[PDB]
Amino acid sequence: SDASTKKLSESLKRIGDELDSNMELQRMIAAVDTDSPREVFFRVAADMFSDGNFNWGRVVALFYFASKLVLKALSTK
Amino acid sequence: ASTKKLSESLKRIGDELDSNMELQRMIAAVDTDSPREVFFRVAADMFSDGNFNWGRVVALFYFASKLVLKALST
Repeated sequence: SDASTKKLSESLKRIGDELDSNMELQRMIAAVDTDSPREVFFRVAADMFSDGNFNWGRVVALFYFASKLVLKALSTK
Repeated sequence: ASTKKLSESLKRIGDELDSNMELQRMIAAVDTDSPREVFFRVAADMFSDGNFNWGRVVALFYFASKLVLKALST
């Protein structure tokens, strides 16, 4: 069990670090300024299906981006 | 960068993850018939180098739900 279990947790580590250090994500988190809230969320979520190529990568990318931004806004208000 | 550019960016970053990890096979090779145990094993192997960050949390929470999903089928 243990070598397969380590491969996975290493991989899980690489994924979180990649998201934490991705500069495109950090750029996008530093520049998004709209008035339509849940609206833009639904917009961005639909394009992730619109091509029919929905996959776990896109889920975690949008969840990370959505929740990082929720916490940064909560940082103030 | 706007809603199309945002969309474009997450799709690209998400397909890079999908094409470069092979995550589903890796979740599959651990003992899915014993989720609590592997989960605690995996959360500790992760947070073992001291570098906790929001990225890893999202990764574990994805894995957790995939794990209980796949647990509910053996």
